[PDB]
Amino acid sequence: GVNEVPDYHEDIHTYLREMEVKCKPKVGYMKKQPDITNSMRAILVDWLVEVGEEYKLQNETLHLAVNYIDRFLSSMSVLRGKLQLVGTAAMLLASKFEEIYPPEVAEFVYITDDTYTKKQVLRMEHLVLKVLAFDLAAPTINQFLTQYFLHQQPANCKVESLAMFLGELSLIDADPYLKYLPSVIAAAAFHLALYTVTGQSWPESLVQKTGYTLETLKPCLLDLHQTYLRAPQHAQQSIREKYKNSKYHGVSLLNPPETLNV
Amino acid sequence: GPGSMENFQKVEKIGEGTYGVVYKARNKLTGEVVALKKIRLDTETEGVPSTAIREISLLKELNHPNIVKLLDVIHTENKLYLVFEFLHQDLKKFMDASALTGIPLPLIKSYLFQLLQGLAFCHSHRVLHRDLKPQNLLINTEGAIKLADFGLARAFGVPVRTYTHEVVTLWYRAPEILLGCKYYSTAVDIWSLGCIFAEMVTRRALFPGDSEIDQLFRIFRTLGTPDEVVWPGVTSMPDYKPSFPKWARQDFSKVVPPLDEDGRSLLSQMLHYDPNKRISAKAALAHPFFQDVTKPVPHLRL
Ligand SMILES: O=C(O)Cn1cc(Br)cn1
Ligand SMILES: O=C(O)Cn1cc(Br)cn1
Ligand SMILES: O=C(O)Cn1cc(Br)cn1
Repeated sequence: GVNEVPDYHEDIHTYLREMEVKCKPKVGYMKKQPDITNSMRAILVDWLVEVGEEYKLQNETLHLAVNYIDRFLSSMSVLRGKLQLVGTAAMLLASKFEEIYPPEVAEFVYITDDTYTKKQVLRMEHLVLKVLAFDLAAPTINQFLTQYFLHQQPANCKVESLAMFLGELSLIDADPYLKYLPSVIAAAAFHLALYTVTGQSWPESLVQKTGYTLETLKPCLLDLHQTYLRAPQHAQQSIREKYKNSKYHGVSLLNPPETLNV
Repeated sequence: GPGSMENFQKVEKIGEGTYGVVYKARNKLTGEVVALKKIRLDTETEGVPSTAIREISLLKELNHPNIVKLLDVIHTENKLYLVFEFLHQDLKKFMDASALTGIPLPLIKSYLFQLLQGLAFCHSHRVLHRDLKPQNLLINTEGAIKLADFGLARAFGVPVRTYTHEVVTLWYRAPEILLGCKYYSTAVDIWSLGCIFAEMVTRRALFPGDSEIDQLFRIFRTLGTPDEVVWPGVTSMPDYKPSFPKWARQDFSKVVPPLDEDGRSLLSQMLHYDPNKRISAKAALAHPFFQDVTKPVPHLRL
């Protein structure tokens, strides 16, 4: 009913599709970063996963923060010793946007272990706002996933949680995931989860809404299935830890398929 | 964005709030009259307030003739200036100063129709207002009315998640919020407009309560106390109590006697208990109540 906004879900879907293109980070940004690497960014995002878990933040807050960070690092060149400061301010901003009860600035100062002062966090907050021109209502993977979930017949909480898990893994690795739009990663995540859990595939009804097909989603799906397979080996493990929790139905303990039969 | 403080001349103070003061101002180069909302960030050792981050981030993307336009944001180290389209009056002051013998039925229809346009536009863009009351509806000299004050607005996901419970000025606050439901959606803004519609007819608030429990009671005494038949799930809601008095529903002819069949029909659909059956802004635009509205749609400005 009204909680799924029957009279507006299409308008919103269409609007998120337009916006995700406007809010897109530059795919090639990292090579043009003299002093930071995908590896450093993976470390950062993994830390933000932990921070999110520590203060019991929404997963939306996490996705928003990563969006702000990637857009920020698309125009602004950052020394390795300041990357965490950008990340911290991103999390603050996202928290203030998305959270009912955002953590205090002092808590954000505390999680950095006195690397940075309160003044530096607040000044960077200002800088980030300047750089994004206050454009903070960004489409995220989650905003697409939650819509796709409405097409499950019937709903499976293991499918939903597994999809969330996969989408979150995607945030860690700028290569390859900077090149896919949130709506595409969400589409891959959803299909992979559904296949993993129930054996079923990306439904016809979602083709009618997204225009996306297994064909169109195949590049991303191949990347995502690799990420799923190698996830126990990744240097970064915070997402896997988080998704062992009962809250997310222990989905990080499910076994990936060996094949997609695509 | 375009501006700086040097190009504005202050004319007078026009309001205040949490953030601080609002001034009527004049662009000295273009001639444009604006409202300048000042936010103080120096007194704020919590950084930029979330209320302002939401107001700005959401208003940037809501260009619509029935939504007050955010023209610019001037971001000093020390201060934050929101430059808004200027509108001379709000609906509360109009109804309190010029509408003492009443608001004529043509002008009500026009206003409600425009409000519904603006709201439908918000909902179409993943945005709940969560604070619709007469004070927050600005009218200009051309007869346009526009949604203002997005300080309490929020970008929503589909389906919605649990959001803030302290939302909506009590007189305008939907039963689902009063009953502590885990989820609320676009129907809460429709409720508010329902209340406002009634208010425009009578020049008095429909449910003027002094407490949350009083607000519920006043609602129930008007629309009848809800049960499982009228509103499935009601009696399981967190702050629903079996002890609630069971008042009978009264005919809408008695709720707002001056209203006609079409108006009463619309009002009842705006004030339906079950949020799932409450009319959407999008659907309401086509209600027969509006068959005779004549006003050229206002123009979206730059
Ligand atoms: O320690 C460093 O300067 C490198 N580094 C920063 C982050 Br955040 C992750 N790696
Ligand atoms: O884990 C911590 O408390 C310190 N840390 C910051 C980054 Br980025 C990665 N690790
Ligand atoms: O805010 C200031 O001190 C400068 N200023 C005010 C007006 Br109104 C226009 N410019």
